[PDB]
Amino acid sequence: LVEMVQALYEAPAYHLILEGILILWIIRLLFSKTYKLQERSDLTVKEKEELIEEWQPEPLVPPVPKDHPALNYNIVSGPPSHKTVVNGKECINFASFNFLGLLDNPRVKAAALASLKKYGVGTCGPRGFYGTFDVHLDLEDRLAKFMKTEEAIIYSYGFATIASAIPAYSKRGDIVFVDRAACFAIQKGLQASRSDIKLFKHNDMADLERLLKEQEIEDQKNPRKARVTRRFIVVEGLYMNTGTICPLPELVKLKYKYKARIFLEESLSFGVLGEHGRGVTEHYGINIDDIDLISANMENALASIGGFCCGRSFVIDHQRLSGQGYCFSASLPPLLAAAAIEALNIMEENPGIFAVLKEKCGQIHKALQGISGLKVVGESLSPAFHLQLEESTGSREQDVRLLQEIVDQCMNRSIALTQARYLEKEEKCLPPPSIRVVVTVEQTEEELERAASTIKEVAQAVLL
Amino acid sequence: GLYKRPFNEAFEETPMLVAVLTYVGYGVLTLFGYLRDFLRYWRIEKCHHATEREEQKDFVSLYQDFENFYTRNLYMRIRDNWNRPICSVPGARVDIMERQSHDYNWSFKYTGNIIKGVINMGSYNYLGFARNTGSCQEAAAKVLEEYGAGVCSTRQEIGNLDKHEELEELVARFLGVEAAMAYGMGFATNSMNIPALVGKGCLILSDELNHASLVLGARLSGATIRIFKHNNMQSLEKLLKDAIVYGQPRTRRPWKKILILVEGIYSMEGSIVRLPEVIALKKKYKAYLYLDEAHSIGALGPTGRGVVEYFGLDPEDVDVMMGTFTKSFGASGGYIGGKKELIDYLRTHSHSAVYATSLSPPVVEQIITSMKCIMGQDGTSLGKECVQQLAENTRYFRRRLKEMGFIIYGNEDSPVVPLMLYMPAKIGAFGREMLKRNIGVVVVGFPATPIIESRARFCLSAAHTKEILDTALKEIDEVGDLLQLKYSRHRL
Amino acid sequence: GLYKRPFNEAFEETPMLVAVLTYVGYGVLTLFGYLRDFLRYWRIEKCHHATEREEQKDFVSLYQDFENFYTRNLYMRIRDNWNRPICSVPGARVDIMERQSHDYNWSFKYTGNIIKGVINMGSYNYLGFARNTGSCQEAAAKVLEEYGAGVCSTRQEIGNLDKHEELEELVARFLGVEAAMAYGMGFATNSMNIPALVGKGCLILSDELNHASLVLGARLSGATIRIFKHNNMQSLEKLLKDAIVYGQPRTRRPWKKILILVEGIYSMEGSIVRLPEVIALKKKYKAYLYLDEAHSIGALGPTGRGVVEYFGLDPEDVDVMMGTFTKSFGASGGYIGGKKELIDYLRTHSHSAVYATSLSPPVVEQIITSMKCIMGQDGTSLGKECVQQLAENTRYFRRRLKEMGFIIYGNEDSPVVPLMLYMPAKIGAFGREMLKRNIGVVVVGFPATPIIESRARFCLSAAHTKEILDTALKEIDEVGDLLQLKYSRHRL
Repeated sequence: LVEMVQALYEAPAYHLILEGILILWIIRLLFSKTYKLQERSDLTVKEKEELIEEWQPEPLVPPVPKDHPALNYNIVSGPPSHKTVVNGKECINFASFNFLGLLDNPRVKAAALASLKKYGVGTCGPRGFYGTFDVHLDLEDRLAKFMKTEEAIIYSYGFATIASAIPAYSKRGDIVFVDRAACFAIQKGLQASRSDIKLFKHNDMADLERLLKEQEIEDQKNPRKARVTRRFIVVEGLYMNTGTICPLPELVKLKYKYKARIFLEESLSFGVLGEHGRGVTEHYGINIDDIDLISANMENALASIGGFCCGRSFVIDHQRLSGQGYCFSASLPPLLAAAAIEALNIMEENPGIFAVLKEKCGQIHKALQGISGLKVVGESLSPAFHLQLEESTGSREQDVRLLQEIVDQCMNRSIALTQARYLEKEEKCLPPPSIRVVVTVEQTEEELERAASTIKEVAQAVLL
Repeated sequence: GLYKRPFNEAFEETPMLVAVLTYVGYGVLTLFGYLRDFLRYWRIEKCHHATEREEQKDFVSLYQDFENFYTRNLYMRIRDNWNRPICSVPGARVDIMERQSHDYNWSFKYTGNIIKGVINMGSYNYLGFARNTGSCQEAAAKVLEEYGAGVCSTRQEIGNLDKHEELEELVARFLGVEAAMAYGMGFATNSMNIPALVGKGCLILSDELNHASLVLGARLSGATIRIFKHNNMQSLEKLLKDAIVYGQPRTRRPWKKILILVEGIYSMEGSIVRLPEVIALKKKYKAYLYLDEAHSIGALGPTGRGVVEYFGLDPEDVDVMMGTFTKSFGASGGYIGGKKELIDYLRTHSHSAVYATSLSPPVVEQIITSMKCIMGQDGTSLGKECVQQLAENTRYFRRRLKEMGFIIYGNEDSPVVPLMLYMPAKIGAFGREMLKRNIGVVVVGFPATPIIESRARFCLSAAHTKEILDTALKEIDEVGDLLQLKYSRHRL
Repeated sequence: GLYKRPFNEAFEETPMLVAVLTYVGYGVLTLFGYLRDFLRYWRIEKCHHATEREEQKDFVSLYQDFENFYTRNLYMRIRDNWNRPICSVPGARVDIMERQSHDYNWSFKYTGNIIKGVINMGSYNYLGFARNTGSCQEAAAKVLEEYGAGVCSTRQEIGNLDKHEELEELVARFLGVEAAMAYGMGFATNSMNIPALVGKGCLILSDELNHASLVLGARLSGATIRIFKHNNMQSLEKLLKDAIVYGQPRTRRPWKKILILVEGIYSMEGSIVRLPEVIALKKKYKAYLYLDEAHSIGALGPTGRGVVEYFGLDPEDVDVMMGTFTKSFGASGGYIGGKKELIDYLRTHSHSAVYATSLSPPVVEQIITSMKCIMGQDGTSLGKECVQQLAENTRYFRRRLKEMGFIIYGNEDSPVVPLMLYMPAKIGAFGREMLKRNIGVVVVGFPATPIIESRARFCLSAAHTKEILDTALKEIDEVGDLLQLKYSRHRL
């Protein structure tokens, strides 16, 4: 070997460079695993034209079946409120999410009319370009003070609120643990972001613990990647699809033990739970600072269009520049904002309406128990719950038809009920068909018991 | 496709020296931003920002610092040209609440004084329907008194009203299509109806300058998205041919559907879509057409029916015609118009139809009154004077600015005038100088646009009188002399 | 697919030293061929060949010289092993006219003497029906007396006879299929019926060792041809999957049809097709089957019905069953069998049905009598003894040659025995030595085969008695000792 080294050293430089490049060439041939065939063919103009001519597209919309229950919309001849007229029949409203009866107060209408006189209807632009009014800032300050939180942000549409809040913080590569029974807005927000989604059983902290333990096991394998991966837990204060509350304290413990932030959705529970009606945090006594982001809409309780998100400035300031429903859309009309402000004033003046609503919900939930063919799904504290078929048929269409039969027969009996509506092909976890019962402080005890008796009679007559 | 009238548009190229100076400015800004980031990291200079709570110091950081680079170093310096509050109706003249900052726009303090009578060139009221006194205001007040504000349910649920049916039938009459549907948000219309029409296995051909709502709606659906050059019919035809011929990418199969997303008037560029060519191409290649008509439904057309009337075409040729009431009619909302079968399928299978709260009664009443006034149902001479005045104002303003030596984008008919600034500092300089002279404008910078073109958008209106336009033009001439914004070589 | 009986075959690899010596011999031959070509070009040695006429010296040369290289230098040296004339019935023993050459096989002169009683191992009579005295001969003589020899028209014209209909119905009964058609040449059957079934846009999957007739028929049609390895079900399955998945080559489209061309017994290799696997694959992938059954229609099967009876399968599973009467039945012709619709389409749209003269009456009578004897219509014990004797002879001969130290290809059941020589000179040496001992064999060299394997084919028969086989075996042993042809390592 030494003699070979000396002989190689005896060689000129160009000769050795040539030998080296030849050896590199040999390596390239040896590792040229691609077996090219040396061919090239292209299509002909007539071939392209005939290929274009063969193609025939599908219709834009599929042919419609005439049996669609959703093809028929109930028509309300007037404002949806207590003693409404549905399909020309005078009824009592048990279907509209108007918990505090703030839709038809004279004060709310007066404030809305004053703002309409001052400003008009439209805002004519986004918040960036001369679409910010003083009413918007006033309402944001009022919401922040009401929720005992640093900052709040307003969207002009309930769906877009959470559907734009979620993708702003969760990006591609992060992990989101979301409850199985989550509203469609949360699902669309999670789809808009490209993060990894891990569903867990409804209100089951055992499954959440198992998933978090699996995630920690995966973190132990590649710590470098685990140091740049964020974890979120998206839950609802009061679920719409089931009517059940969520266990906050266990979620807070799991957050602080596994380093995973919490996003709370509080559309149903914003103005109905707690002594002062600030959500489920007052119901459980949890500190507001433990929850990173709280999202609600101003439609169910405040009886006006819009939505909002509340939190610390550190998290809220990001949405003013990353929320798509905020940056690329017109701001909320001033009269709706004034109505929301007046509703907040009314809620702050007297907090006994929440107790009244709680007691009415207790009465109606206790009275409704005992139907032969129907079962109540939901908690006693929920203002809106469900009635479901105890024994169901093989297919869903017959269940829907039976529920609509019950609804129509009740509506002929001066009780206006509604049936829960879903997108069958789109929902991640499709809930069973059910009849939705909604409670309002306007409803009297006699009306509630009359509704319970009528529902019992109609259900036992129809299911039998 | 053929045009019954000449189709004039101009997009003049950037002078080379201007581009070089733009790059010089951006490089200086980037270097000083890196220096400021280095200073802030080592706590040499105290950071004026909010931080994570002490109990969550061991969590993974919520944001990535580098993503906020341009926000910390470029946006924050000229932050006072945006989010200007107003305390008056956004008419031809608006009142702006005055604010000042002492820490270089990191925080704003509100002074008591109020700027009054600022000429409004940033609001979207094309036909001047944003008024606090009128017939529409009285109708909205009556409907607010009767129905209240806001509905508390969904359309498929008890939340469907008679006002909504009246609005839908009136909109269908106004457009000329068989049927139409109305929603409570223009963004939501696209974002919630595009996923319904197409899905996995279909192709979406999207223009280069589509709105964020159209892009989000296309992303939410599982379809494949391909982008063609802005108003380039050659690129659209090439993409259509390749899509039909070569099939799906991995497993070569015929496409289930082909949908073309286009807009009537592109706001930032200022151009109008070549509708006859697009219609001819879609007829030849058997594609479907989605037409976003937010900026042209009231501005364009002899009677203000939109782009299809502007080109004198047949509304039955466009498969889906979407539109927004915010721009021209002065009230929030949106609509989709088309054939009856499409509208029924949308009423059954739309996200906003099932899960979202419907419109507000005062808003629908204001829309109804405004659109009746536009189509002349009231019988008053108004509704034609607005369109004629908008056309005259657009023509006069565009001609006067083009003969002053400025560079302007778009057609001669579009009521949106993008003036060109081309440099990062001139953005803030123009905004501040124009506000100092009582003109309100909108300025757009780098990350929104391409790097070399940064612009200022003027939105004309039918409520702008001739004296207002003359005052604005003389102030614009003075500022252009001050900042040397007359880059045009053709005429000056 | 599953086998009811074990499926044994063996193809032993060439010893490395034998391959090296084969290449040495071929190189020597090539060098001396180049030398001889150089000598002939310069007229140093007078060329013993025919040349173009003097009036056409300025025409372009008819042939290319290089294409005749192996003909001038290798084939001509050992040319006397082929084209040996016979002056007797090709039975178990044949008479061969003797010829000699004085200019190294460039010309042959005929001596008066006749070699008599040469053991025949080159003719194709598997069941020993090639006789000049018998019942078939008398039937053929009667039909020759009545109908004459040869018909002077076409089937679609006045040239269709009753004998042809009788033959077709009898063949359909013999095979078990619904209907059948008969043609006057085995080569013409393929060459004129494959173009009818498939055309442009269809795929043909052809085995590696198909006959020239099948290849020519596939080339005449415009279909695409892809070749899979001989009896390699993995390769066939891979080709089928790729064809179904990836479609047509240039414009990816589904194939109109897929046809698989296979043979019953491959003559030169000596193997039998794996019919159960092919049937299973075609059922799984929805392909059509063309089965050339020339060498197995009489040799294989308990009752001599072919490969489908040998494997105990269902004849209705094979789409097209072609066959030839030359090998087993002792008369020229061919047939195609299948369903009635296929036979009607062939009767209407076949090249030989429209443009070619039909069979001869004595030939069809001989075929009818032979096939009736095989199926036992005459009632005589003959027709089963022939099959049993053929099976016993095949088993005995193959076992005896394998235990002598030779290398043999193919199944243990095929009546075709390829002995392996492996060297170019041993081809001619074996031919001449075996003729010197009164055995007639067939030898195959390089361009027909792969380069390293050159072989000698033995065709066994039911007319070969035990003493004939023993004599042939002892002579083969002596010659194998003389030429060192016992290359087998496993047993010797």
